[PDB]
Amino acid sequence: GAMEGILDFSNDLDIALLDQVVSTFYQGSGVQQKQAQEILTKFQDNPDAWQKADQILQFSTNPQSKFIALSILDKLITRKWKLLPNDHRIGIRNFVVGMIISMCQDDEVFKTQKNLINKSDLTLVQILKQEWPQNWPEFIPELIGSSSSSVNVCENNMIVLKLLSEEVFDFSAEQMTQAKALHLKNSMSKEFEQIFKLCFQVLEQGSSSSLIVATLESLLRYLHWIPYRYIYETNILELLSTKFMTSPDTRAITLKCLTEVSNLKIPQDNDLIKRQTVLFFQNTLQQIATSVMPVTADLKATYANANGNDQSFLQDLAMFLTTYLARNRALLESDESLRELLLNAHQYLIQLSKIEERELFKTTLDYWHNLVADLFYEPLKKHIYEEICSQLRLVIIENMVRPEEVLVVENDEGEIVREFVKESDTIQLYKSEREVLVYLTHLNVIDTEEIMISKLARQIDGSEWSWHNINTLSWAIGSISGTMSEDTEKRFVVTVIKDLLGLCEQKRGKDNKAVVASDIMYVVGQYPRFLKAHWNFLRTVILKLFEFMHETHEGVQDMACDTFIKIVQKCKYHFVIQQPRESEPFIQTIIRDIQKTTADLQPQQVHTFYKACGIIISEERSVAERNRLLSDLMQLPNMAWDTIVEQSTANPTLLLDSETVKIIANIIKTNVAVCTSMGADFYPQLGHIYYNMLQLYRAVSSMISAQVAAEGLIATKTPKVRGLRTIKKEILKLVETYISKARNLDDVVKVLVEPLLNAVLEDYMNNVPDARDAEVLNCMTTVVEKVGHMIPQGVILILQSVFECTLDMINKDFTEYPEHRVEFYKLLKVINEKSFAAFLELPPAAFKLFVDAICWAFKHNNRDVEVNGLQIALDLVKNIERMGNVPFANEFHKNYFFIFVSETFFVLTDSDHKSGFSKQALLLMKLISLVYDNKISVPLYQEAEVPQGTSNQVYLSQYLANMLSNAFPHLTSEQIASFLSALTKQCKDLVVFKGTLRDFLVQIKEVGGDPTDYLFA
Amino acid sequence: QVQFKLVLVGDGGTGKTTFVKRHLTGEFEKKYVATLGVEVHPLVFHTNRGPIKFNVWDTAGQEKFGGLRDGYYIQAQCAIIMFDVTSRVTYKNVPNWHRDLVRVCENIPIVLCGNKVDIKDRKVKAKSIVFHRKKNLQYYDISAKSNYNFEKPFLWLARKLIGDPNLEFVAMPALAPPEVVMDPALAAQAEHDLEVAQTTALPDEDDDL
Amino acid sequence: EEDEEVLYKVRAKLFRFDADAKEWKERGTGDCKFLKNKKTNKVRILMRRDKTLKICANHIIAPEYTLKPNVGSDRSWVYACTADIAEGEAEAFTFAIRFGSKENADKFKEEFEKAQEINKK
Ligand SMILES: Nc1nc2c(ncn2[C@@H]2O[C@H](COP(=O)(O)OP(=O)(O)OP(=O)(O)O)[C@@H](O)[C@H]2O)c(=O)[nH]1
Ligand SMILES: [Cl-]
Ligand SMILES: [Cl-]
Ligand SMILES: [Cl-]
Ligand SMILES: [Cl-]
Ligand SMILES: [Cl-]
Ligand SMILES: [Cl-]
Ligand SMILES: [Cl-]
Ligand SMILES: [Mg+2]
Repeated sequence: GAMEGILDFSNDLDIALLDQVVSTFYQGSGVQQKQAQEILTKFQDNPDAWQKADQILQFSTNPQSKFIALSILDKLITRKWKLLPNDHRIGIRNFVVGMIISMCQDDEVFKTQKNLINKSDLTLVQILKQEWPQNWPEFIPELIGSSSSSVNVCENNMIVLKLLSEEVFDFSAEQMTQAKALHLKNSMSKEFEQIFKLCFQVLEQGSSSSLIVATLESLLRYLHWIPYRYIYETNILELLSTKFMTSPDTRAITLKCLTEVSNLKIPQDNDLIKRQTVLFFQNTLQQIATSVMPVTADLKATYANANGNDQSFLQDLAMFLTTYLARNRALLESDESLRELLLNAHQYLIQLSKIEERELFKTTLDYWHNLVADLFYEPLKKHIYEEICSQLRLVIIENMVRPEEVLVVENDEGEIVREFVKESDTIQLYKSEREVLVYLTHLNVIDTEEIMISKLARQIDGSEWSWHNINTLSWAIGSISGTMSEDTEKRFVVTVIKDLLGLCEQKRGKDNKAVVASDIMYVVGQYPRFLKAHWNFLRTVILKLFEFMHETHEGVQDMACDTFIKIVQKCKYHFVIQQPRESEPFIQTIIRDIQKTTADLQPQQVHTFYKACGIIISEERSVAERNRLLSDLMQLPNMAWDTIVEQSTANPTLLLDSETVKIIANIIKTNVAVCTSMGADFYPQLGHIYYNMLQLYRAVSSMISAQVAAEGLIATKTPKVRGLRTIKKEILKLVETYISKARNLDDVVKVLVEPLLNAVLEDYMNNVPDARDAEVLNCMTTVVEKVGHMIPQGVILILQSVFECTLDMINKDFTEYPEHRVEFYKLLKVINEKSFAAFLELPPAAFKLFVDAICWAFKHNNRDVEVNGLQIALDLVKNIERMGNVPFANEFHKNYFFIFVSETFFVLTDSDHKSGFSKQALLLMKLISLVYDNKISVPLYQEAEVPQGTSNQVYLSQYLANMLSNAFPHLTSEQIASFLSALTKQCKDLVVFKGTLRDFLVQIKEVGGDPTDYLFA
Repeated sequence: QVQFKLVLVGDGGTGKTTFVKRHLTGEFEKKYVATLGVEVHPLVFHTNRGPIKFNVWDTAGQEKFGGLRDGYYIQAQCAIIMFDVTSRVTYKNVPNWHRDLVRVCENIPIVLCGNKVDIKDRKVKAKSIVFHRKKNLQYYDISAKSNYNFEKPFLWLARKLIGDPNLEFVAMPALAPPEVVMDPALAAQAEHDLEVAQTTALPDEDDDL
Repeated sequence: EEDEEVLYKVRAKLFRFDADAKEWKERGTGDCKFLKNKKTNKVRILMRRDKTLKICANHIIAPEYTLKPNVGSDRSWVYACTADIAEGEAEAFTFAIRFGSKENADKFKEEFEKAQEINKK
């Protein structure tokens, strides 16, 4: 339509039309808005659009059009500025400066066009980065001068200076070369006396103007870097800590300034500077107490009400108090006249710690950890904070969040359900709360116990009964395990368990009993020491866990199984032995009762139960009894297995039954589960099922293939095939699990490996892509990892079966077959480490695909793949180097050296693989250092492309000069030459080499980068 | 019905478009189709203080597809900064997005979101995430995939924008549905589509729901 | 909803089939409810998303509709719907609805059919 006219540059720019396009974009909607967007984007990206900028700034009626004109200039200034001749640069400088000035002097524009003015100031700062001070030495003096004649211009110059400080000190590390950041920092530093003088005058001569706020905002940035004498040897501290704290206009920014002041680099030896550090805190706390709120104020309620800026203010107060006190509280701890100030400041933090706001609570909790850790180790300090610590115990006990183990939760309807998702944030918060509360318990174990016991009493009588309150208490009780004496722990733990069991019987309905059960289970699972010494309780605990396995809430059942695991991995010894007063080892009675204990458990909970029994059985070290205990445990799965093995080999038609595959799946999951906890001790049970299991694997494989043939690829999605594949995956999981923990490696090679490979490898190779299980590759990785060195032919065979076919699945795009991708490079990683000989036996065309596969991995943004790709390249180069001066290594370097060098350079420089920078750099360093140390014995150049005598060093430089010249044609030969000179000299010094690479990445995004930047180191 | 401009920024691939699409249609987009410049989408929520409309300016995170960049931020009344807890680079870029954003929008409520917390191998851990503290941003762990805390950013912003901390989402009213008779003049295509739908497998058959 | 009776409630995930894209797209997860209007005795499916509580299904359980299996799932139903008003103006959709369990899916089918018999009167 009409709007596309602005893209035709042969005509003059219709400014009114531009403004319609802009207001259509910003103020419009739907198809018209999106149409305007595409046009505006194309206009902005037109490489001559900057020539229209002056015209837009003069003639447009739309502030957003002028914003966009500056964006266009910004892009030119930061990227192509140094191609422009002097006249254009000076010209653009002049109308940016002139526009800022004229916008500031029209008082209505200064009020109404803040966005446009700030954008002009930023654009000016981009010009300063290119031009100042080398080609604009007068800027700071002229800025200082022009501030005196207009308060709007003065205020706006504080913004310019703020932005300048930010760009030079806060955001230079990524965006400028090391040399240029150093040059601009030095330049700002030399001119700062004059900048501070102007800043200080403005603060003395004014109360709470918009000028004062802008000046203080500028000071906040200066405090990141300025020498401390500007803060301590002037009156600025007194002004910040008194005058600018009273006025609410200046308060927020002042408080941030004072927070940064609390982190300035200061003398430790000087008694006067210490007094000034104390004084500004004294002043600030005074202003807060008298102007904002007293120490007793309910900040929880204030924050909840959310009037004006109260939330941001309380956040900033928290940051100020914690920052200051973590660094300087020792200054307040000895002098008795400073005690009230110390304790009021901490009392403020106590009040802030009651606020209902997770992120703020984490902020204060970090400080409390810092405090209580110090009080735990520093002599004669804890008595000062006794009343603070006592209040803190209450706060933490009443605000405990749910630990990882507690599987029952309270939803929005008000019902108790099993948790849908793990809450990793709240798990971490629980742990941070535990650390603090553990320290607090050591600091006064009597106080902590009394608080907890009386809170429990008010859950018994029902005067404070709630789900929230029984939960927080029980979680707190569990969290402090290990803090009390064995005797104190005995009486405490028995008291709370007895009292919680009393609650579990009293309360009505299935919701309340799920809550109390989860709390009982959390507590007992946290106190294994107590349960070890008191078998009476341990046994009752366990049969109570077995009682919870029959409840209708699945969360209660799940938690019983996990608590059983948790108790068992600490108390296993007390099950393995026949104790006094007992007919038998408790293990053996558990085993025979399994049928009925686990009757109402669902399969996954049953498998956890069996894994727990596996943990117990593995405590028994006499080989005979363990092998038997294993036999006893596995009888129900082995009998199901023995009756299902005979039916499926008497007729392969019964395995069609979907109910039968489910039983088979669960039999193997039970074996996996037990093998997980028993490891090398599982061998007898594995050897019982191994040959028949691998025949079943083949039987299941045939039917999957037949179903795909008859039904098509869509068969892989069906419940039946997914069930059959589950059997294959679980079989693979069992063999992988065993071999990972195996302690008879001769038995693995001689018994397990050959049948495994015959059963799985050709089945994988000869299935269609969608039928191949990634778990095959995972399984082989462990095989190669543990026994690769003992089976060189077996590893060759693994490669032949999986390498070319898996590569073909994963080399069309970066997305398809994600788990194959990941397991593939894990496999090649381990083969390249442990059995590199296998790659030496690949034919030359297949070895070429190995190199292609490695470089393909570099280009992934998937970090599972990327990291393994770069590691393989690095290990490969190292493997080749170890062979020495032999034909394979000489051939490798001629065929592939420059392929690795240029592929590494490509990912380093394309801006789409920044996450692997460190590994890319290390790899590039290794490759360059091979030539620099003459470890390549042959010429890398082809015969008669350079003179005969010339070294690989000289040729490497010319190759790379040429490569970079063509890939980055906007670089001068000089930039390229200096970069490569620096890079080659720094190839033993990783951190410097990386700095030089980073400098190069800055220089390729602009024109006219200084070649001497590469002499920085 | 009052409306508010919301800008959504962050590195490429962090889940900004996925997060918005989840809220618009309920879907979970699995593919990565990089946003070009910006896509604007209306999004209404019903609350106990009436409907609130967000005009969601979902911006591009890839530099090469950035379009107008900070040009999109003009007159935004709130923002979400997105990163990916499986990618440390995306967290290290948060101060850069924040910088560009607040230079244009000096006093707006802003939520920082760490997306992809469903993934087990988490690289940016809870205790590393502190940039929000000094900048007065609200922070949430989120997942567009599992929907963990997916409503929190909008709920927090709605409370800040309306100036009511007890604001809650409420059940939108349910009008009685019609009894439209089926017309054989588009039955053939409607049952063509049904049999195709039956033979296309549902995604993520291993999920709990 | 407060002159309607809850005949049946179940937790579910709803999909709609996109014909152009050729893929199933999720539409909402939450409680699927069968609501019988106390004045008309007409039973509808009403389903809201968790947290936002936005309507993801709102249609009459028509007697003409037939629940059909999905090739990928033993715990899902597919059916055509000619008039759903979740997102405003009445549209036709091919829905799929998945449950946490085959027993939930079977239970849903029983109830869906009973609601159909009710809507015939
Ligand atoms: N596992 C997981 N994946 C997610 C989540 N959110 C998004 N993704 C995936 O990550 C990719 C992100 O896609 P987008 O939402 O397009 O990324 P974007 O931030 O919009 O990127 P640009 O538009 O380029 O700035 C997609 O493949 C999503 O399916 C999440 O919470 N968990
Ligand atoms: Cl503007
Ligand atoms: Cl001085
Ligand atoms: Cl033990
Ligand atoms: Cl040159
Ligand atoms: Cl360039
Ligand atoms: Cl990472
Ligand atoms: Cl998780
Ligand atoms: Mg996007």
